[PDB]
Amino acid sequence: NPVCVRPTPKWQKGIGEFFRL
Amino acid sequence: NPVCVRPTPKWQKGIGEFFRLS
Amino acid sequence: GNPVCVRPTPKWQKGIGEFFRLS
Amino acid sequence: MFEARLVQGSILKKVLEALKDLINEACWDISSSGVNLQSMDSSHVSLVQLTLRSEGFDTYRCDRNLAMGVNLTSMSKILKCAGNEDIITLRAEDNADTLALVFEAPNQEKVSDYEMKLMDLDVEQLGIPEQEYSCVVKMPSGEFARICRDLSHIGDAVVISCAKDGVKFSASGELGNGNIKLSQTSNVDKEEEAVTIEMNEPVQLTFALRYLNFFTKATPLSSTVTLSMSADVPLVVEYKIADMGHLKYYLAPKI
Amino acid sequence: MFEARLVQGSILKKVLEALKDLINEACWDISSSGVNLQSMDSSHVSLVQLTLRSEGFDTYRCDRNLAMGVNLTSMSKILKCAGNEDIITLRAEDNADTLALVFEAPNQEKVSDYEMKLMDLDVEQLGIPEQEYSCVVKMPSGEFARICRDLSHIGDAVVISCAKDGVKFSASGELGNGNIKLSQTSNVDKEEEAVTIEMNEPVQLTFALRYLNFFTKATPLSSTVTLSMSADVPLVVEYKIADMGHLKYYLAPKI
Amino acid sequence: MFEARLVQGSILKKVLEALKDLINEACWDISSSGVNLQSMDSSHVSLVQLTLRSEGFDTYRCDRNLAMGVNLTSMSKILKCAGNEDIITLRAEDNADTLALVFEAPNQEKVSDYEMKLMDLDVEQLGIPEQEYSCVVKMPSGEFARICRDLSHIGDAVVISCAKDGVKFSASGELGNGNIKLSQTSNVDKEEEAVTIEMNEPVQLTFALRYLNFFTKATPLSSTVTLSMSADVPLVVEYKIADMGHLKYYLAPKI
Repeated sequence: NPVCVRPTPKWQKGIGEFFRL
Repeated sequence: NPVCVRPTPKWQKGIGEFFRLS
Repeated sequence: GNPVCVRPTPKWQKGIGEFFRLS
Repeated sequence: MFEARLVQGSILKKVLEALKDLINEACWDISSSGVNLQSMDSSHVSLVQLTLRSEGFDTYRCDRNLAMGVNLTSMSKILKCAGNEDIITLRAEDNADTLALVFEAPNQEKVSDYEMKLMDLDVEQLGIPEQEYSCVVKMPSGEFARICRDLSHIGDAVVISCAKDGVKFSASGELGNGNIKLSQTSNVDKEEEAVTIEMNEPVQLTFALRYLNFFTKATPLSSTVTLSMSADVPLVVEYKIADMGHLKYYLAPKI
Repeated sequence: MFEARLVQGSILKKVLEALKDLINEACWDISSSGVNLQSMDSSHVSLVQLTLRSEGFDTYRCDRNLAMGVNLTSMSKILKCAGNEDIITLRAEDNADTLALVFEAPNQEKVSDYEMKLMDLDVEQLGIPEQEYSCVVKMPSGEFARICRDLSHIGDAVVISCAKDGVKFSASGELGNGNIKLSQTSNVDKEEEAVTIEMNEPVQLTFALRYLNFFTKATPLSSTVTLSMSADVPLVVEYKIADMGHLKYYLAPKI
Repeated sequence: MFEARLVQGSILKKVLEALKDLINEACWDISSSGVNLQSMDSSHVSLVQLTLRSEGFDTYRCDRNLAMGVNLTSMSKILKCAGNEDIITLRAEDNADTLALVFEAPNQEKVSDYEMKLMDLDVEQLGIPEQEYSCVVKMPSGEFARICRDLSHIGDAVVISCAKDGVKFSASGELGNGNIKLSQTSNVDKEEEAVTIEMNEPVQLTFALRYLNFFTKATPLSSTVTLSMSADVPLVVEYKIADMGHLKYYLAPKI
């Protein structure tokens, strides 16, 4: 079976919200 | 040499015409 | 896994017509 | 409730891939004798009959007769998840709209459970007359797929001409002609290799190659196939499911 | 000059296969200890960090620290010409806005070499804290790759549950539901095949299958993968490279 | 009456695969000497010439010189109805509107005969200067095809430089620059593996990789291939169909 490429979920939060410069 | 998808010929009869529903 | 990027013809390409004559 | 465990799960998968192309929605008849599908194609042209008899399963339990409405694409999608060696078990409630599939690895390390929805559907049955065929060709499945695939390229329809000392497949179209001539030979040692013609009369029939090409999608169920023929009578393309049951395909010929 | 000569070219190929569909442009931080990359993906969702330690090359010479802005797509394109057994050298010139790649075959009679345009790029760098995670699953890479792929037919997110028993991958959608139960395999030596749960506490988090599925493009880099998790902390999906370093992706859960 | 029986039927499929893509149609000129075909590509750039000498057939009879107007796709389509393993007979009667091919298996159990409709072609010959060439390189066919593949990633055109020690393929464009260096080999083993160059004078010439990539579709016809160039003179890429003839493609360099 091949990847059925899904949408980015609406709840998805960016990595820059847990990691600081 | 892959399948070439032919269309259904103007003469094709349905299997309906050979068996009894139901 | 490399395919062939199939390319355009250079504007500079001359046809084999111009290098061989009709029999 | 119903529960069917099948060691060669592969078999369900092969079946669906064969099927999905022909029709999207089919109604599955579960009774204690086995699993049964019968449905026309979405065009209303050919007729497909699937029988998976209960003794083919390591475990079959059926209390009440059930009619699950299945969308074949979904069931295919869910099926693909199943590993090749995986053991598939089908389980379902009675009077309840859901189907459950369990997939067990051979290593015994992992186990997957999918709960597919069923659907509302009513399908007309046709009554298949059992009857007597002037010609019956038994040949390799592979070879049949190839022949159609190739005449596919020549023309719309194949004429299958059955005669005692072999069968001939032929087409005509813009490119030209083609006649493929397979000699009857009973000689060979493995018997899936054979061509065989239990004939009572010669027969020459013209079939749509659009549809034979849909049927040869069951090809990887069986190394052999059987064409039963008669003049003005639906061909029966039949793929034996390893002593569990059959996949059979019905298709009317010209006139 | 920077000159770095890796016997196992394939590593480099594999690495760029992994990131190419994730990051358009990246900064390759070369120093004497080795090569590190850190970048968010295009959509600023996941984060990728690469470490190939100098110890891990047959030859590694670094005159000075370097910050090479490379269009990954184009770097990938060049590595694709690279043969698998190929010995690959990466060479850089101090003045240059030019990355040279050199592929030599085991054939020893053909030698390819390319040059690519480096660009000036701004490096913003997220600090990633050292940590201890509630669960840390060690499974084989392929299995994970399959699991994410199959579930992606089922719905848009996966759920990963751990206890000490095993780990359950689940999803659900318009189609139906899936639960995939890996039971633990630590006791067997199982160097490749084994599943290990170093749980310090249970966890139950929800990840976007879309992004896990990009991450699984690293699969060919290593026979195993590791998922480190804890609530509301992002996931570390880690692929070792053999003694050389690792490729970790970071990805945030629901809420 | 023309009739030629070719044990290695595969030769005839291979030729077509190579040509269908470059040539829509072409006159196959038949003489007792053999089958010879010459034609320019649909876009009038390159010249392909094919030669199957009678000597090379297990049966050959031409009575009368006929020129057969053939749609290479249509002929490809039909040849794909023949097994690799199959023996292939071509029949054609005088002033035919049709050419007939026959395919016989390892068992002769299956016999296929097709009739491909011909066409009329207003095509007149081009005279081919016999020449001595500045440089003649000979090398694996695959290795050539690989080079013209890899460098097609790099840019529109390839630069072939010829020297006594080795020959060198280079390209460039938006991506960057690349060079492939093939040194000549001492060997002796193996001939297939070999590279060998014949330098009268050195060459440095430039050609489209669009067309080279088209030509290397002849690759399965021979495990080695043969480049013949001189400055300002049209290149000859040559594949030898063993013990029969050759397929030569001729291509214009830059200015």
